[PDB]
Amino acid sequence: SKQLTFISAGATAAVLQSASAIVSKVAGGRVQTKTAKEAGRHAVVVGPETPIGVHTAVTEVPKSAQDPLFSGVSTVVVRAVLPRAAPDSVQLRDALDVYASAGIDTKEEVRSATEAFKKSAEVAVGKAKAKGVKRIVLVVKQASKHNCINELFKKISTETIESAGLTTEVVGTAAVANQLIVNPESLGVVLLNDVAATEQIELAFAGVVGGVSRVYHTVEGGKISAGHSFKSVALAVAQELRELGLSSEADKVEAAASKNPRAVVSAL
Amino acid sequence: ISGVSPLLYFPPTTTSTTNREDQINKNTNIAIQMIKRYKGEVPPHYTRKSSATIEQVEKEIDALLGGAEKLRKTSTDDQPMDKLTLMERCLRHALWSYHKEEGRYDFDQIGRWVVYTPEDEVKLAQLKREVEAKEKLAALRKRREEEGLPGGPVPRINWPQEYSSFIDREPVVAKRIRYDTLASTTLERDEKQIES
Amino acid sequence: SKFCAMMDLLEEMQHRNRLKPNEESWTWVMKECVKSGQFRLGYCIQQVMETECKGCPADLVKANEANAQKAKTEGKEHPGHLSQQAGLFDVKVE
Amino acid sequence: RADEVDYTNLPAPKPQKTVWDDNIETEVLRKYLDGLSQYDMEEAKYGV
Amino acid sequence: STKMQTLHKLLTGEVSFKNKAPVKDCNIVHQFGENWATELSAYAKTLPAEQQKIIVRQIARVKLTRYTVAELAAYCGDGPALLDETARAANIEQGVAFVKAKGVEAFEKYVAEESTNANWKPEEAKKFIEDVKAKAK
Repeated sequence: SKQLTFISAGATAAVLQSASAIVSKVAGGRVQTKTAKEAGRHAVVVGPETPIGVHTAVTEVPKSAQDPLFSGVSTVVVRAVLPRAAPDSVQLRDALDVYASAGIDTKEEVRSATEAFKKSAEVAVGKAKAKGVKRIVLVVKQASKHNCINELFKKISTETIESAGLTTEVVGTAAVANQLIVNPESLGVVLLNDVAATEQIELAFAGVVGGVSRVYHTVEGGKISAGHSFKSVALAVAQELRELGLSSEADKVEAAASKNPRAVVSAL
Repeated sequence: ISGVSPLLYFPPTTTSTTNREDQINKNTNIAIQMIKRYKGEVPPHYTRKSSATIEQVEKEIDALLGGAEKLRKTSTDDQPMDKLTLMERCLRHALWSYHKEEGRYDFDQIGRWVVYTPEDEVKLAQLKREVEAKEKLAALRKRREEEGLPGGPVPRINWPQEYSSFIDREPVVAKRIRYDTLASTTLERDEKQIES
Repeated sequence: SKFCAMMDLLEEMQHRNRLKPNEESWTWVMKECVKSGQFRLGYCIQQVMETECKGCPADLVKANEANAQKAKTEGKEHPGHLSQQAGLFDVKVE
Repeated sequence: RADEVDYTNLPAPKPQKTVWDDNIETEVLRKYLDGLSQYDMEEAKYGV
Repeated sequence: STKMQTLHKLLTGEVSFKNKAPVKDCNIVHQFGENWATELSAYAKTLPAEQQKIIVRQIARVKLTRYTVAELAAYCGDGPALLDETARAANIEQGVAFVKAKGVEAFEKYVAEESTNANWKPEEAKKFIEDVKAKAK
């Protein structure tokens, strides 16, 4: 009757097959599992690549699935995601910086980027206020090529955050990545500008913590789970089932993911 | 490069099958999109008042100027011009401007019937270099394809030196990934669709 | 550079020792020019041999011409940066 | 027994600007290749 | 005594490098030495329990920091404890693909060159090449 929407973005067929087997075996057939390329609710996205229709890329450190190495850490990494066009078309994150060099007008693109950054900054400040932190850390790649997208990102994120009353500390990519992997307890909320390096950093943090599920906030309004490995996808499916209103099944999936990461389907 | 690295850097080839045709179709779609954005809107359509081909116009001009050859008299560049000279200059200037806009880049006549300003001479020289460079690049990129060398440019680097130079492998590995991906892609677009 | 060393040696021999280089020395220089691919020094040495010596060997001249033609066809006749258009304010004076 | 070493000192990674072979494909691409070299140097200096 | 104190402060994050460079395993190995982990572990035993636990945790995190961000993202998806085996399997698969692509002798030469560049012991390189060859057939 119900429906879970599976989005595939750069994920090997093995991961998708494992996710399908897990949902079929756990749910028992009560909720169907359809595949698509875009969704707004009740959606699990598999693979490193960013799907179409997501504007924020928040990720946290769930208490249950904390690795013993990272026990007690609490830092929220929110990646700002600009609207995604078709693979052939030029993405906004690159158009906004190349058209300016070429002299082409960049008004509509700037407007769209401003809207996306405002939404991401609102999400980040909400998370920071909920956690109680006073300052957030902006992450911008300091390459000369990205001298316009990051400038707008700072100009808008700092504006919105200061309007909300919190402080912002800008930093590069290498230093923040090393600090997040080595000493993450010194960062409460870290926003990431939309670049490939920031996506890799978010994935690295989501994996090093022990494997977690990344939450995507879409344009339509809602939360869709995201995973890239067996354990991450299992946790994402568990969270999705919990959202649908299944507690025991979600707990079983979470326990199976904790015990046997790569073979959860057989474990449970 | 101090510190035993955990992995050996094999080439980043993971997309074993990446047809050159698809790459040169994506390059062409991106090229068309950018050109459309830069130019703006395709201009409003215009309906011709009269029907005539460029070849017919050129033949008519040649016939018109051919009957007055005996009457036409040359003179010094600083001396006043004649009616025949003025007509010839105007007609040839328009004809060769149309030809250069069309694509018939015959620089020998364009330099004669269109150059009247130092800015004009500079523009012609810039156009003269560009066309020759494109022709040479196309020929070189066809010969290279015949030989089998990578389509994209390859820098003159000695990575055994770079590994020793840098302390941390991460930037060096990233550079190798970028250049190995660049050398495995064909930075070519379809210059039929672009010209169309 | 082998060519520079040999030319310096010839300069020493002729100027600071008063000994006229013979055909053998210039043939060695021409062979070095051909071997290294320097087809312009090849032309200069060819002219030198034609002037002082009793002509340049045909094989060396043909090899030098072959190198020059190969450079011309490949587009490496001159350094690329020299052919780049410049201007009054477009030249970087280091 | 005087000072031995400043363990908190790291010799900065001396960057090297990538040099491209001088062909027509480089003259046509000169601006793009220069941009790539600048990006490489920036990455080397900052770290990634 | 000074070296151990400086290393402890650096790992704890109290004191950073001169240029604020990232505190990676490679930089620490460059400065302090190849066996900094062993001497630091021996020194930590002369400290209270909390400092010992912090030292162990920081050493583990630094060891995890020995991979590039891309490698961690691709291979550390299913936990850090399983990172090493996943990375080894991926590297072995890459070796098998290279062997099937461009022969064996060229593969042997390439592995030797990379081991020279990658600071690998001859024994480890020999084991890796033997393992990939055995995986092929």
